[PDB]
Amino acid sequence: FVNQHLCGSHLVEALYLVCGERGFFYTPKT
Amino acid sequence: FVNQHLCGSHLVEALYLVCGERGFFYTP
Amino acid sequence: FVNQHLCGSHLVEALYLVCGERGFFYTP
Amino acid sequence: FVNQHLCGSHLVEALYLVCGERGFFYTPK
Amino acid sequence: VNQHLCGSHLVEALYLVCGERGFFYTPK
Amino acid sequence: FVNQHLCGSHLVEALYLVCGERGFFYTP
Amino acid sequence: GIVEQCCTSICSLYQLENYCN
Amino acid sequence: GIVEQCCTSICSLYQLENYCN
Amino acid sequence: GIVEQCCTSICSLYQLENYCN
Amino acid sequence: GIVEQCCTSICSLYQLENYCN
Amino acid sequence: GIVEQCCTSICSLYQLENYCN
Amino acid sequence: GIVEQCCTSICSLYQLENYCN
Ligand SMILES: [Cl-]
Ligand SMILES: [Cl-]
Ligand code: NA
Ligand code: NA
Ligand code: NA
Ligand code: NA
Ligand code: NA
Ligand code: NA
Ligand SMILES: [Zn+2]
Ligand SMILES: [Zn+2]
Repeated sequence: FVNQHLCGSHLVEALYLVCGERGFFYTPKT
Repeated sequence: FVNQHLCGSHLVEALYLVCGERGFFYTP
Repeated sequence: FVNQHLCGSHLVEALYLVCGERGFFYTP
Repeated sequence: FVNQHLCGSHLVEALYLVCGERGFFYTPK
Repeated sequence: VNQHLCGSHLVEALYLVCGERGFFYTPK
Repeated sequence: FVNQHLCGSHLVEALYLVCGERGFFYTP
Repeated sequence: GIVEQCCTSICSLYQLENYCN
Repeated sequence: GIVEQCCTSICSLYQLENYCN
Repeated sequence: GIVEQCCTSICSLYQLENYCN
Repeated sequence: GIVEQCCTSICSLYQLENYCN
Repeated sequence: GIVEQCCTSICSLYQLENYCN
Repeated sequence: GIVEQCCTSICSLYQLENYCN
């Protein structure tokens, strides 16, 4: 689903900013 | 290091696309 | 809703990455 | 540092906005 | 969520359009 | 300076996320 | 506001410019 | 998880933090 | 075109490369 | 201003929050 | 090209528009 | 790491894929 694909792009940017040096895991799997 | 901070933003975008359903870890 | 416009923004970013030195053409 | 590559990513976003229905070619080389 | 995703693209567009003028973003 | 220009684009995306319903003036 | 004005239908550059300081 | 939670409704930065490492 | 092909179902890297120069 | 502060060193979300309305 | 013209000094909308179809 | 590799010089799609989970 492209809507989820677009949402996920924004989620990973948000996680990048919020998590800082902690980092994060992401998968769009679902 | 602002340069790396900005680069990292683009890297995570690139990994998001390239990795697809595999996903990825990231840390700055 | 401006979904097509938003989709296009992400498509251009994807093409930029994927196409590299070849470049690309974007037509909505 | 990947500055030119990063610049180009923002350039194509800008072209996307300003060119509207006209579209555009992006040709780095 | 649709409006949230749209707003992200809106501020990017305002940044470019407005230049040194800067801008005011409020979802109000 | 284009480096500042690119930095600012990322700043306003981050402000968008952090400020939420408050919104923000961007006055570089 | 800008969301009501520019998220249902695309805003022109002139419309976007309304929000410049 | 994050997709079902944060793509169907807006997550706060606190909610997003839960997905950090 | 790319919008019809890629804005409902996700295009793979291979599909996207169809739109390169 | 924000450019002087945050383009020369990394600003956290807490530092950026100072610039909200 | 656009990179040489626009990656050290900021290009205006008018300058960018010259690269449109 | 990916920052050292891919922020100093540009990584190809293939090089980026090395960092997928
Ligand atoms: Cl950048
Ligand atoms: Cl979007
Ligand atoms: Na985008
Ligand atoms: Na929708
Ligand atoms: Na955008
Ligand atoms: Na105004
Ligand atoms: Na749709
Ligand atoms: Na200059
Ligand atoms: Zn988006
Ligand atoms: Zn950037």
